[PDB]
Formats: sequence, structure tokens, C-alpha cells
Amino acid sequence: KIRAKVELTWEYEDEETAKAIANAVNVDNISIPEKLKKSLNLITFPDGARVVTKVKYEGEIESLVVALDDLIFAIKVAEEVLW
Repeated sequence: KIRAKVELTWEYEDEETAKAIANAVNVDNISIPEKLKKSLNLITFPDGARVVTKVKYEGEIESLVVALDDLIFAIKVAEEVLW
């Protein structure tokens, strides 16, 4: 069992890209098993031209890695397709 607090941040040239990326990576869109989503606090918001992702999780180590791998894949694909 682990307790994790994660914050990821990155920046774009414009506010519109940050707003588009922040909306794209909503937890509702990510292929995390629905059971794992229940015990996960995941929020993404734009702050000017910057994107901020905040994760809070408590549970098994293996589920943390799954959650984070899914999130990073979603972020990377959102950047590739929308930005």
C-alpha cells in the first residue's frame, strides 16, 4: 500500500492550446479500469499557457503505475493530435 501525490506541468505558446489539452486529458476520457478510477483523484486545468495535472491516489503499488501509464499516454496522444 502507498499514498501518492503527483503534480505534472508543461507549457504552450498560447492559452487556447493549454485550454484544449487540459480539457482533453479529463479522467472520463482515459482508459483506466473504472474500479481504479473510483479510488483516484485526477484533475487537469489550464493556468494561462500552462497545463497543470494533479493526481492523488491511495492503494496498491501496481495500480499506481497502471494509473500513471494511462495518464501519460493520454497526455502524449492529446499533445500529438490536438497541439
